[PDB]
Amino acid sequence: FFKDGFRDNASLELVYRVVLKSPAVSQKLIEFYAKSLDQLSVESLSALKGTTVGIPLQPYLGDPHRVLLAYSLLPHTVETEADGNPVVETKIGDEEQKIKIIDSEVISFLAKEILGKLGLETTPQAARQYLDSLVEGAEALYAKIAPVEPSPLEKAIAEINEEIKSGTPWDTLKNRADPKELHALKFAQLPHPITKKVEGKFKYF
Amino acid sequence: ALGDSINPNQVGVGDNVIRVNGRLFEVDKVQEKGLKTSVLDNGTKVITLDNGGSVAQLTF
Amino acid sequence: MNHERPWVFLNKVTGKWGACGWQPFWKATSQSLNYIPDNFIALRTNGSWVRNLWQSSKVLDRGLNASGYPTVGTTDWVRIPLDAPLEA
Amino acid sequence: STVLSILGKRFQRSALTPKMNPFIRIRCQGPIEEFQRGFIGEFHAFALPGACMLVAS
Amino acid sequence: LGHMRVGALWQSNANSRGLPNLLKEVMAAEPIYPYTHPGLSAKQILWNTKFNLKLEKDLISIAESAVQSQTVNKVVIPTMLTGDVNPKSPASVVAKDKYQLAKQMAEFQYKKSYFEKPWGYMFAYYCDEDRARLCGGIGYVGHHGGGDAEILSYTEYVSTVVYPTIFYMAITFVVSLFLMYYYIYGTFFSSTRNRF
Amino acid sequence: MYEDEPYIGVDHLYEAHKGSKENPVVVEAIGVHGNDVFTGCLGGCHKDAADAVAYYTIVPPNTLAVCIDCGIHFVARINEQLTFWPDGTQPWEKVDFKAVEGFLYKHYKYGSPLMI
Amino acid sequence: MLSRLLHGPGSDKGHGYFHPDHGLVDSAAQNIRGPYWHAENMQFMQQETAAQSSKLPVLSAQDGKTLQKIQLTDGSKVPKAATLVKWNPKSVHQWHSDDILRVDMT
Amino acid sequence: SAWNFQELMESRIPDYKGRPNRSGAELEQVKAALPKIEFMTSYEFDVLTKTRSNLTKEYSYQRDMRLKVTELMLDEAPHELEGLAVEGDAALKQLAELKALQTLTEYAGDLLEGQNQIVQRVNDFVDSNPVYLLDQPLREEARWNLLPEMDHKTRSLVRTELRDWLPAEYRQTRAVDLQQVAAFSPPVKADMFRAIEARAKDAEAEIRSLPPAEQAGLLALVKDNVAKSKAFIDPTYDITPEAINACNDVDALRAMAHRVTEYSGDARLLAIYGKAAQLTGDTAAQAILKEAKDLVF
Amino acid sequence: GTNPGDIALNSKRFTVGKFVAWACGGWGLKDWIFPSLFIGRGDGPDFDRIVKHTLQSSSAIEKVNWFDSPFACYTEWFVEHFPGFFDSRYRFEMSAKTILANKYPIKDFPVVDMRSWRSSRLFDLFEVPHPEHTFVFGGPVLLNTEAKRAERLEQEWHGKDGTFVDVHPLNVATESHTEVSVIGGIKVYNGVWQGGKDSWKRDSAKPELTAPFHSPIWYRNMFIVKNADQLVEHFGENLSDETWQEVRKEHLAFHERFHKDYSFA
Ligand SMILES: CCCCCCCC/C=C\CCCCCCCC(=O)OC[C@H](O)COP(=O)(O)OC[C@H](N)C(=O)O
Ligand SMILES: [Zn+2]
Repeated sequence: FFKDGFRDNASLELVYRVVLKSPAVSQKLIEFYAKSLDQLSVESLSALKGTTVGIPLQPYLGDPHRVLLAYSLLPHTVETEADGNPVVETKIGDEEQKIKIIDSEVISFLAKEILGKLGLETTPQAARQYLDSLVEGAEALYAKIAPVEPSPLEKAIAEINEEIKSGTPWDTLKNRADPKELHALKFAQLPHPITKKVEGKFKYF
Repeated sequence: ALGDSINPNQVGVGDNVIRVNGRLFEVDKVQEKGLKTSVLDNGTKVITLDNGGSVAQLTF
Repeated sequence: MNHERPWVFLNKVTGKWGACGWQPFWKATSQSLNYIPDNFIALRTNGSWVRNLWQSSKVLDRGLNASGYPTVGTTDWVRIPLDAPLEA
Repeated sequence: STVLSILGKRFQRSALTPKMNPFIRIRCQGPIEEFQRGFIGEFHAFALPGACMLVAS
Repeated sequence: LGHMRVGALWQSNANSRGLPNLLKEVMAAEPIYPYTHPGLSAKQILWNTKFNLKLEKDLISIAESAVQSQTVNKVVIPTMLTGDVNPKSPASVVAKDKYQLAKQMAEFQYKKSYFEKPWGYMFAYYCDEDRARLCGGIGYVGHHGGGDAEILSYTEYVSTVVYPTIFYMAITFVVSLFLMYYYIYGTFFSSTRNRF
Repeated sequence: MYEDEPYIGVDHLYEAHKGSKENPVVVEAIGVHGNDVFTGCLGGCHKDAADAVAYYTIVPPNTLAVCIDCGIHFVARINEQLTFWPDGTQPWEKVDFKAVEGFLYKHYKYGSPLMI
Repeated sequence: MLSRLLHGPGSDKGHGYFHPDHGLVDSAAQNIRGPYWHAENMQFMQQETAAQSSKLPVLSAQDGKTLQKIQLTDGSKVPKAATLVKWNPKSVHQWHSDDILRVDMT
Repeated sequence: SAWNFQELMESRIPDYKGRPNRSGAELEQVKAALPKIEFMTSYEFDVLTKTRSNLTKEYSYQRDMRLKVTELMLDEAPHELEGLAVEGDAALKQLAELKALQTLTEYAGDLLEGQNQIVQRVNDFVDSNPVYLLDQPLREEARWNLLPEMDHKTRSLVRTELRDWLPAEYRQTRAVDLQQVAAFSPPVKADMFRAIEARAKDAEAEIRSLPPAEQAGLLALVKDNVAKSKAFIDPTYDITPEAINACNDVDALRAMAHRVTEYSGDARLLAIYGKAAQLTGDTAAQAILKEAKDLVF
Repeated sequence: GTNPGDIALNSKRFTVGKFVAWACGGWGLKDWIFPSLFIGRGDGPDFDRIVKHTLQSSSAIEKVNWFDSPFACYTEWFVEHFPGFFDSRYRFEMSAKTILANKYPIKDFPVVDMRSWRSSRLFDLFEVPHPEHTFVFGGPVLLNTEAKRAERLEQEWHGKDGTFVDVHPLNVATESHTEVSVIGGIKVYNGVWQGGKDSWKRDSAKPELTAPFHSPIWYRNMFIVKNADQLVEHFGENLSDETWQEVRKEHLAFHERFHKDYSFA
């Protein structure tokens, strides 16, 4: 909408909201649902004929980004299961991940329509290019973030580190006597806490 | 403090204790003063004068 | 067991100080798993004497007039209790 | 700065999403099946000790 | 009978020790409201609590009246697979465009300054405190480990420690075989010497 | 055979895994109220966590715990198995909250015997 | 078969354990939902209630309506006026019906 | 047959089958039987069902208990704060009163936790003995099956019946989200704002009937409370059509569109995006906006 | 450690206890004649070490609330046996305070105690001596019981088809939901009341009753469990790995003056 090729997730979401309600996509999804619905679900929906029913699609079909990602991953197929669903193998994290694209025909239809609305080519490579353009340019936006104020923990750490530069008492105290002399004086001058009398020195028994 | 086989010395300060600038302060309440006199319905007269001291004296 | 709480010896002639106290000991053997030793130097206390000694160190080392405290025997040493922080 | 790299941030060693290993259900398991799952099915550790048992018998 | 307990309220025993209250352990004998309600005295806190409580009552009443007396124009029934208790969450936790990336970066910076470094330092203290608890002859602290330990991955260890060790063992095996045969028999391939 | 099975859809790239700070792994044991719960992993919820044998855990009930081996948040919690005294006097038809109210009040205030 | 000898699934590892044809039956199912392996050749009988036993020490713990809903029979000879209700397998609720005749095993 | 090593119940292995195989005639019969369906994006469902105000997803009775306990605690605060004596200046007295208040609130927080635990225990009992709280035919379907293993209809019926067996003050139903109901009903937000202003005025009068310093402190508190209450009910209440028309910055309009999209995604998006398209000359965007206002909104 | 009990009655040279120990075990003439070798320093608090560790501390010793906590009775043990105790404790308390002063509505506090350690053997999780009766109410519960089972392998073991394990009929019905709401004239069906596992969020936190409704404050104590044989921690969303490595470096750099003057021999 801002003359940037709909390079915004909010714009893409509004575009998809428009798409799903158009007659052609509505007809395609009606066929898909009617051929793959529980009997109980049919009985339930038929009972709401008077009112309007809004059925949110499952996330893998109702999320434009997921639809485009699956469509653009389809070219990387490595096999096909016993139910026709393609199995793709790609490199996402640190290991080769295999993903089974369920309902790839519906995914491809929705992706082609999304790409048609955005004024881009309806080919899986175009979907990858668009998704990579969505997320590109983030460094400039990072650079303009103003830093937050230091936390109370940060302030305490800074204060303590500045303080210990001066030195702790164990390093800055001068007129401190040797502990051995103090203990000897204690024994030789103060009453023992057992015999209740002044002992000359340290006695084991 | 409270528990089974827990050290009874493992108890903090009371609820009416505060720490301001490192020093510890105890918070308490007040009490009523003055000379009070009553008479029981059987005839006995009771006279009390509380000064707030620890040591008390009772006389018949 | 009950002995004196830790004190501070101070030498008036040389102005030389140092903490001191009674530290019990016993023949070493197996310890106990379910027991953290209590305060055996300053019994029945929350161990504030370390804080009081830390706060009083600056005053003692700077120089203190020890005429207001009892002497130890007939020597030039005086005992300063650590029941409360020292400010002078 | 590609989409996958972003989607790959939660699948690197540092921030890998945890995943718990699953169980299964066996409708009926007698001792024989237990063997088939306990000793057989580990035929890199059970190979030669089992061979020694069989040779002795 | 001794001292029979009265009632069955919770007591800290071997089977149960309860959930510690770290806030009270840390903020012992120190108020919390100077941090949660900075600048307010007790009377101001109570007055504010009363005002906000009445306001919340009014808002709750308005909201309940609204939700309970509104006409239904549409019915929203999410799609789920059969046998599934709840529908999958439609919210994703991964940033998709660059603006979301900048938003999450600012949030991460704040959280790092104010929620993660505190966790790190608390955990470091906990580890050192466990060491201190087990120290002093009570447990086996200092018997192994430390910061000087040489930790190697599986590949590094097997490549640089295991294989050379087995190589040395094999060479020792062959050399000892030959030397022992010579020592006992006095020859290398002829059994006893001066006999055959 | 399991380690080379494929993911089902691209949801795992977007959703919040099972064991997040907002979607924890909630588990339920039986016992006495307030008693610590015994729970555990089978190992290897993470690449860097051990997997040779099951690893057990003792955790307070009804609290959010985090395993910092794997990074998983869990909610072990206790449900007490309070049931009618089985001596043949159990009720054969729907029962109401009054008698149950009395029994539950007595159990909370004083406790009840164990079926051992 | 070793597996079947040692009480396992047998040749087919996806197979069940119970073989009611030779006496290996399911006691739990029998106690809870009755012996549904005799369902083809047995039928419930449908039409003296149990209220007469409402005052006994152990049955007094039940409500009056509960005992009224239960209908009894001598348990020896077929009541000639009682209809027959087909026993439906895969139905866990027919063993608990109050419309079928029962016998006072107290 | 002479042995029997059975268990209480054999484990159950699911049978998967697959999606139904509906023929052309069946397909047409199904399609002719459906209502006027509007397929919704996952974003729409997310914003409808997002957690906004009820952060902890607490039921109704828990919120009621918390408010009741707050009332009881406030009714007892002056007695606990009365007559406190401590050696020190005014600040020390203030800190002593703060500590007394904290002790009072910590005391009241434990009673609330105990009551929450007791009600949770009652509900735990309800789950532990389901067959003793149900009628036929749901009793056997609760006896033989666990919650994940039930049919959807039987599951719903069983759960509703078990919930309704309890007294009204123990039933576990989520509390209303004030922000949610305000975001999806323009009149409700207006009513909430009117209530906030009425309470602010009444509190201002009450304050003005009080001595001077308390007046200033409490008036500052009232201003803060009104501001934050408004930001709580509707964070985007300042994005008015007047403000949109007054905004000629592309970045500012994008920020407004993001903030509205986070909140509710309503026709204010049409306004913001229309004004952005005009300032940038996006005819494709204008066509899409026409389609949206025809269908989406 | 050890509690000596009555020091007075055990200091006497000749005692019934010493003679019994001589007869049966624990004492002998080697102690009467050579106490300096077989008694020596003995076992007890080290006053000199406590003083050194106290005077090495920074002003953190003044600003810590330790002396009012229930663990204040262990001050000497931790001052002696935990070098740099007061600075670490001050950092711990300031971390808690800064979490408390956050802008988030829920303040999570990490809790670590004797129960925070996992083990592969069950007898290591009990207090010693072990209770008379253990695992009365059943054994452990594995978190893995809440993960999806290996459906493919499970079907394959039984010789079932399992072709369409990933293809399920869609379900869109009002009969499948018990949680119904009305949101601006829209009747939303979403979710089923499950029971005790739907109320984990509220039962885990405790509110601040004085906090207003528009600025809630909740306190949550997050328990932490670790193996202690892993050497690598993965906190998840609570602490990123890079931040944790930074904290490790800073902690090892600051707590070095307290550790450098001692040898481990
Ligand atoms: C693989 C796992 C470990 C294997 C064990 C290796 C360990 C080393 C230990 C032992 C080595 C292997 C153990 C197995 C032992 C093999 C020895 C053995 O049966 O002879 C067979 C016997 O001579 C053959 O006699 P046969 O009957 O043909 O003729 C006779 C007569 N004329 C007759 O009328 O027929
Ligand atoms: Zn794990």
